[PDB]
Amino acid sequence: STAGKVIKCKAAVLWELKKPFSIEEVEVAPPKAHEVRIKMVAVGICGTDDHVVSGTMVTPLPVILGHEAAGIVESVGEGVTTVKPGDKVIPLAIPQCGKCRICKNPESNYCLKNDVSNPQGTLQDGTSRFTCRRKPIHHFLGISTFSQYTVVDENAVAKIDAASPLEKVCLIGCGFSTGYGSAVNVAKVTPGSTCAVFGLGGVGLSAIMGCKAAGAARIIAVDINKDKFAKAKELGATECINPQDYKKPIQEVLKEMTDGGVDFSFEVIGRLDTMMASLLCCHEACGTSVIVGVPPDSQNLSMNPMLLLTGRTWKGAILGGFKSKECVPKLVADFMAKKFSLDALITHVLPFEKINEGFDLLHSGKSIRTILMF
Amino acid sequence: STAGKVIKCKAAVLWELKKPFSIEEVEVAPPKAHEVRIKMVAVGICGTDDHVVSGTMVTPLPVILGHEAAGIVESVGEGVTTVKPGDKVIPLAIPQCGKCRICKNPESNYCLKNDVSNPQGTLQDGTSRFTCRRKPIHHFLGISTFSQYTVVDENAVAKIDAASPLEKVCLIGCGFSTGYGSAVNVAKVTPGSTCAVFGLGGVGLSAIMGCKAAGAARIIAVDINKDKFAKAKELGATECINPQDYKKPIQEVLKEMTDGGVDFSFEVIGRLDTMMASLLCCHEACGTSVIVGVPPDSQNLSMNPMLLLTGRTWKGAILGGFKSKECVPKLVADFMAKKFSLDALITHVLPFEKINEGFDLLHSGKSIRTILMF
Ligand SMILES: NC(=O)c1ccc[n+]([C@@H]2O[C@H](COP(=O)([O-])OP(=O)(O)OC[C@H]3O[C@@H](n4cnc5c(N)ncnc54)[C@H](O)[C@@H]3O)[C@@H](O)[C@H]2O)c1
Ligand SMILES: NC(=O)c1ccc[n+]([C@@H]2O[C@H](COP(=O)([O-])OP(=O)(O)OC[C@H]3O[C@@H](n4cnc5c(N)ncnc54)[C@H](O)[C@@H]3O)[C@@H](O)[C@H]2O)c1
Ligand SMILES: [Zn+2]
Ligand SMILES: [Zn+2]
Ligand SMILES: [Zn+2]
Ligand SMILES: [Zn+2]
Repeated sequence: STAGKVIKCKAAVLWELKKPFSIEEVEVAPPKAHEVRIKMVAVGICGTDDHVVSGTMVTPLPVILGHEAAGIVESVGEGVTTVKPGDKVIPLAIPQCGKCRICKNPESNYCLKNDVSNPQGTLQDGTSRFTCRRKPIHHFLGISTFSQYTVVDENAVAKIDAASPLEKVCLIGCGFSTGYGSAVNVAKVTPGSTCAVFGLGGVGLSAIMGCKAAGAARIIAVDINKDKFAKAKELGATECINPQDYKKPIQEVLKEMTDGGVDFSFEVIGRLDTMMASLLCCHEACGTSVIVGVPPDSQNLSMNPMLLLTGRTWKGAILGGFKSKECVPKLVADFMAKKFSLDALITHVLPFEKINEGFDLLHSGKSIRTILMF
Repeated sequence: STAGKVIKCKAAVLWELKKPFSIEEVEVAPPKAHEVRIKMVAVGICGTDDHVVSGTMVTPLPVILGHEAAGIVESVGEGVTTVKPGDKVIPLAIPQCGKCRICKNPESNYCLKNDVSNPQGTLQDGTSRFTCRRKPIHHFLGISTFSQYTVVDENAVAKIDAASPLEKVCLIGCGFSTGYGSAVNVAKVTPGSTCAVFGLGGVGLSAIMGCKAAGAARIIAVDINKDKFAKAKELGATECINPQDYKKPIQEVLKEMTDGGVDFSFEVIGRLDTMMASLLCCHEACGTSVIVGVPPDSQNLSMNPMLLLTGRTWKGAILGGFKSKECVPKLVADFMAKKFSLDALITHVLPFEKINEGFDLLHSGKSIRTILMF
């Protein structure tokens, strides 16, 4: 008898920047018209959540983060039609209202209802459903999945296969889809081409997978943490190199081993230097570089337009260019059909309450993707 | 009678920066192995030529500029097979050696024998054929066409139709091709799309032509010089706007008149502010911005990677992505077949000796393209 009533559960709240998550008792208000309340089951730790912690990604505080999750619908608000109580769903970091210029554009996914452009830390109606210590807590990416119970908007949640292993498919909510899509959709890696992926975390590795599926001949993985090279090779990388083992700049290294540069480069870290390096390593006359990593807020790049005049294409994308609510269930369907494996990405599992340990694991470089089970 | 002997003629020499061309007598050495000596007939004044004069584009001085021309082959050096004495030809500012990684890549045109990346001011063998005041004069883009006679490398000259009107087709050597190609090949303007073209010079207007040819629904021409608007509209622009007539940034203006941005934006001026505004005016989620205009040397752009993260493609090209030796004769064939008209581009004609007047016309904005006849 929770429907229509305020739920009292636990969530990881971030009260201040650069501090540990505080597991506290919060209050989830029941879903409003066209909103959905979800009981979380599993949530992965993505670099993006870390960025907000470090103040790298600006978003209102206090807030409950988390965005790469999967759970069960507890209760539906007035007017919901796409999902109902008991449904296995994956909340979406980028929604699909289906009524905006972009949603109606078959080749784009950055819906206007997104809370990325101008982070408000609220649901689409401009209000919050969270309270903790008699104070309203903000939402994150409209979904806030670092909670046992979360109220999202109907267009920011996809109904998925009822037989879906929620502890694995949560990764399709952000990580896997982003990396894989970046290579398939965005870059459109062509068969026999040479690729370079900077960053071997969950998203980067997925990107190598995408490059492999796309039929790339050479897939060079780049990372300062050599302990990630094993997984890289496993997932499709033909060779892994470390920037620190070289005297010359990494881009000059990549150009040397590839006759002037790769056909496609990806930056899946979130740093300006590596974004410049990635762009610089693709051939000046035919290269395509894709920015996947999210850089620190307000830091700007300094670039010479001649880098593009010669013949390069520089582009970016969120969620790998997949229209969220529409493609997510399709990707889940593909997973259940043995199209791809997510096991390699998952290295650690921990109960939600040990959330801070998951972030420690990320900072140490021992983990790729850690799943928090509620 | 001139074959194998040094020819003495007149050329427009630039001895110093920010100074007038000095019409002096020069010595053109006969063509060496795989070289072609051409008697010029007509040459157009392109903004790139002006850039070198102002020191905005760095290249070795003293130098003989000119790169958008047409003439007749006077003689060929040992081993030439592609052209011969008496043939109408167009020298190529970007050669097509046909033996480099890029010449072999059917989708790229920036051949390695180009003298843009690391300007030497010499022919491909690293030497020069020009002497003036008993001093070695440098070449420009390997063709140096502001001279009655010039020696170029075989791979930097294309044989064209014998009936080709040289006083018009010279624009196909740089101006027209660059603008048209940017719209067709590079950007790949789609039918029913909305474009924005910054810069209504000969190159920008050709871009507009390309957009109309590609099937764009809306074509917004931007320029500070309103006297260009008539030609812009004549060539295909649906509307013309001047940045100076508004209070807010031109990109904010364009985004407002196009529901958030254009599908394709083109910068054909050569300034950092317009390159940033052009990128900004295309839709954040589906926009494609092409850099056509060459910015001042060493000046760097300051840009937030987030502008691409949302879903924008940024790219650039030289010669509109056309493989020079290959495509040039094809475009000439297209012209002879009435596929397109060049007349509109040509606003003034002057004899070679009055070269400085041409640059005066440019600086005043009364001219689009001025053709110097030898
Ligand atoms: N475009 C998107 O929609 C989208 C989606 C999800 C995540 N992201 C972003 O993608 C980026 C990567 O995410 P992640 O989840 O894979 O996180 P992650 O922290 O686990 O991976 C970072 C990886 O980069 C490596 N690395 C760090 N500095 C390096 C350097 N200087 N040179 C080479 N390698 C270095 C680290 O060792 C680690 O392997 C982050 O910025 C995240 O915010 C973007
Ligand atoms: N990529 C290439 O291969 C290639 C080839 C040829 C030329 N170009 C470059 O393209 C650019 C255009 O060449 P062009 O021959 O057509 O030059 P142009 O001087 O004839 O025209 C420049 C145009 O831009 C307009 N303009 C100048 N400042 C402006 C501003 N602040 N806002 C709006 N409009 C402004 C001028 O009024 C003029 O109409 C130059 O940089 C030239 O070097 C590039
Ligand atoms: Zn939408
Ligand atoms: Zn994420
Ligand atoms: Zn030019
Ligand atoms: Zn070549």
